[PDB]
This record gives sequence, C-alpha cells and structure tokens, in this order.
Amino acid sequence: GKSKKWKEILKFPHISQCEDLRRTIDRDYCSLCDKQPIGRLLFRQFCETRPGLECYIQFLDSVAEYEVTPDEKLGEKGKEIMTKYLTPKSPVFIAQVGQDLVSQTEEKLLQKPCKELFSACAQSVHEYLRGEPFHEYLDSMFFDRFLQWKWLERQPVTKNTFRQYRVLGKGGFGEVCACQVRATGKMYACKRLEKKRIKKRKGESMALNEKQILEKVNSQFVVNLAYAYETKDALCLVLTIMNGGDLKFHIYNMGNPGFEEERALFYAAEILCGLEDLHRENTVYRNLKPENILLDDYGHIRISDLGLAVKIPEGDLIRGRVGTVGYMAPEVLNNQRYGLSPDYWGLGCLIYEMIEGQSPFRGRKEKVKREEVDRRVLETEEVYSHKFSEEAKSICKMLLTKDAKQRLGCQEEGAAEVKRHPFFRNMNFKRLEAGMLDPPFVPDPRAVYCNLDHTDDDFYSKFSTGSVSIPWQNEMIETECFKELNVFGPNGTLPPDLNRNHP
Ligand SMILES: Cc1[nH]c(/C=C2\C(=O)N=C3CC=C(C(=O)N[C@H](C)c4ccccc4)C=C32)c(C)c1NC(=O)C(=O)c1ccccc1
Repeated sequence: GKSKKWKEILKFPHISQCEDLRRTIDRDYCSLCDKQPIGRLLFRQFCETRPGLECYIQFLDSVAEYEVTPDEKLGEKGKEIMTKYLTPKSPVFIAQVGQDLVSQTEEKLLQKPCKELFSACAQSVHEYLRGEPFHEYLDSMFFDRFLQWKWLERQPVTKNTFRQYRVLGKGGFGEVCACQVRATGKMYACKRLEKKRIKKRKGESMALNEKQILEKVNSQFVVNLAYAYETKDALCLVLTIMNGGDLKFHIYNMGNPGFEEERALFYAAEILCGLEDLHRENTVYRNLKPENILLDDYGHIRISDLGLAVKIPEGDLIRGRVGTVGYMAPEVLNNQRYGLSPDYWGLGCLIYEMIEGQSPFRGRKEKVKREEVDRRVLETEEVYSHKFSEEAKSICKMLLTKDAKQRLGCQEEGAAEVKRHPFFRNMNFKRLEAGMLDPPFVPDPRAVYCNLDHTDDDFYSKFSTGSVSIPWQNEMIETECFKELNVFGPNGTLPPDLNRNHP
C-alpha cells in the first residue's frame, strides 16, 4: 500500500547533492559492504560485474548455506563446495586462498565435518575483498548509488511520514498506535509518549535511555527501533509490530495452562538469543515476564518493554529496585549492586512458568501477599514436576540460583554457557538465528490475541534523531522499493541521476 506518488518521495537525488556525504561517511568495509543492508547488496551487485569477483560472493553464499545445513547432511554439502570452488581447474576457482589453505580444509573434510570448516577460507576471502575490490567499488557507480540511498535515509521524518491506524496498548506512560510508513507501506507500532507526562513525571532521561538502547541493538529477538521523531503533544517511537499476542496469553488462555517442553524450548532459545544481543551492549533488561515476550505473524518472539533497560558501564555495577513483583531477582529485591544477572533469573522464571503453567514462587490458584512472594524468591527453593525433564529441571535451578555468582550465564562466558546447557542439547542455534527452525505455533492473521522552555528543546534534539540506518534500509528492501528504484542504465551505463554531466 505505497503512496500514489511513492516514486517521487524516494526519488534519488542527483549525485551532485551527495558530495557532503562522500567526504564524511567512514569507509569501513564491514560497515559499507556487510552491516548496512543496502550497502551490502550494492557491493555484491558491483562484484557481479567483474568476472574474478563473482566466484567469491558465490562461495560466501555457499558457506552461509553450509553453516545452517543439518549435521547428517554436512559431509555432502562440504564436498559440494570443495569440488565447486576449491579445485584448481574449477570455473569459479577461489585464487586468494592459499594452496596451503585448501589442502588444510581437505584434511578437515577427510575427517569428521564441522560447522566452521570453511571459516578460515571465508576469512581469507574477506581479507581479500577488504583490499583491492573494496577500493575499486568505492570509485564505482554503485557506491555513488549507495550515497544516493544514504541521502534518502537521512531525510527528515515527521508526522506526515507515517499514517496512524489504531491504538493497541493504551495504558503505560503513553499509548501504542499502529503507524504505517506511507511511501513504502510498511507497518510499525507508533509508541506515543506525551511530552506533558514526561516533564511532569520528570523521567526524560528514561525516554532517552530506551530510545538509545533500542537504536543501538538490532536483534531478530528484540523489538527494533526504526524511527524516533517529535510531534505536537508527544514523542513517538516507531517500533516492530507484533501481531501474534504475548506469551502470557498463550501460556494461560491458549495453554494447559503451560506448554510442552519442546515448545518452551523454542521460545526460551529465542529469548536467550535476544538477551545475548542486549548483553553484547552491556545492557540489562530487568523486566523479563511473559507479557513482555510478544509473538509476530509467523510465531517468532521478541522482547518488548525496554522501559526498564539500562546500559551498565563496562567494569561497573548498577543499583535499582525495579521490576514486577514475583519477577525480581534476589539481588534486586535487596537493592544490591548487580550486573546482567537479573536477566538470567528472569529466563529461569520464564522457562519454569512456560513448562509448569505457574510461577515458581507463586501458584496460579494461590492468594499471597507480595511479602511472602518475595520471601520465597529469597529463601524458598522451587519445586519441579514430571513436566520437566532432568535437563529442564537443571537449567531452571541453575538460572534460579539465588547467588548471582553461582547463577548460570552470570559468568565471564555469558550466554554461551546457557546455550551449552543440556536443556538445549537438541537446539541448533545457528539455524534458529537464521530463522530456519519452524516456530511451534503460528498466529492466524485475522486473530485478536488479547512548556515553552529551552531545556525541553535540548531533550528533544537528542530524542528526535530520525530514521535508524539498518532498519530503514531493511524496510526499503522488504517493501521492494530498493528492487524498483535501484535501476541503472541499459547495458551497464551510468543512469542520468549518477552522471555528473547533466544535473
Ligand atoms: C500489534 C501490537 N503491538 C503491540 C505493542 C508493541 C509492539 O508491537 N512493539 C512494542 C514495543 C514496546 C512496547 C511497550 O513497552 N509498551 C508500553 C506498554 C508503553 C510504555 C509507554 C507508553 C506506551 C506504551 C509495546 C510494543 C501491541 C500491544 C499490539 N497489539 C496486540 O498485541 C493485539 O492485541 C493483537 C493481536 C492479534 C492481532 C492484532 C493485534
């Protein structure tokens, strides 16, 4: 549902408008050719024009396929790649990998195969492309086209950039609408925060905390921020739409109550991956509870309410009794100084609650005061049932270890430790992060699973930043706007917008 004249808004500017962008963008290979989706596509598109570079992109694709191939099917795939790219007389032969590297991978395949068999080769390939091909691409018409896409990216966004549809989560410190970008037709979730409440409550710093935490992290398993802007009356945050409901509804209304262990495994694996992505930014979530794990249209999950998240300074600890009764780690209830450990306590709480259909320290049918709930969280040892395997019992106990120093995942190894736990013994995290494992429950599409101060001016100047690069470029690609507008000249000739001769 793109706007009538959607091609005029995303109309490329003339290459001459991007000179300021050219002399300012950092020419980091990893950033321009990999992280940034549209940049990645354009560099790959540049490599298709050269004969000697095409085989390198094809090989990296085949390695990407190898990493997610099942175990029983690895050998075959490995041999395929070898006889295709790594044989001297192959039409698509990789040259910059040393002969002493192809013979090393020959020895590797002569034995049991591994998922990272081709990692050495792929790194050699990238070390090559990082040099001569990359700098060739910089002086190519495709980097020029990238500068055009960036110029579009940084354009100002306002209320007119989107169109609102319905309110969905009116309740918190604001409301959550269903905004939609008009030029592309992509659906999001407006997160209107009323300026007046913000100043009255004096929590402007927490608005920036959530906005900046979101803009920095980009995970498949945490709601992604795509736009932040200021409108008369409020400050909305354009976020990933989640039309599948939340985990609380599916545990209790659509559950036994509860899930089978295998189902809980899927959700816990994605949640652990979300928490790992947040922790890579030394950011603790502190608000893990079923109603904050949402489902999308496919059945995959994302962490949602980041209003309590904070970026723990590296080599530092923080203080704060925050969260929801019954989902607060003991170190928090006591107001001790903690790190990332509350999130792993929350993970324990969630796996338990999914499997058993009730909280580990409170019964669905129980009527207890916050005081006794906290006393149990701090003193009582939880009990398990035949719904848990020994492995599930184990991971829940280790994650629900009262002493954050003994708690699983709260060591130097981090999420890796939790991912190795026998509870995930049958989980291929690689295929999970690649979206290959089918989710257990698929939400039906047509379902309903339910003043004039200058100080505020600076607070907004830091909040209303605009579009987020990676999300924005991803939006362009999903809506096929990139496919449609990314059109060069007939038979590899400079299009008019990229030829400095005629503006
Ligand atoms: C689509 C959708 N998104 C969301 C919601 C979200 C989202 O998407 N991202 C995010 C990220 C962060 C939040 C978040 O922290 N807010 C808190 C409360 C807050 C704080 C301050 C001010 C306002 C709000 C919420 C969301 C909701 C409910 C539905 N609606 C349903 O779940 C629903 O009933 C339904 C079921 C089936 C089909 C259609 C609708």
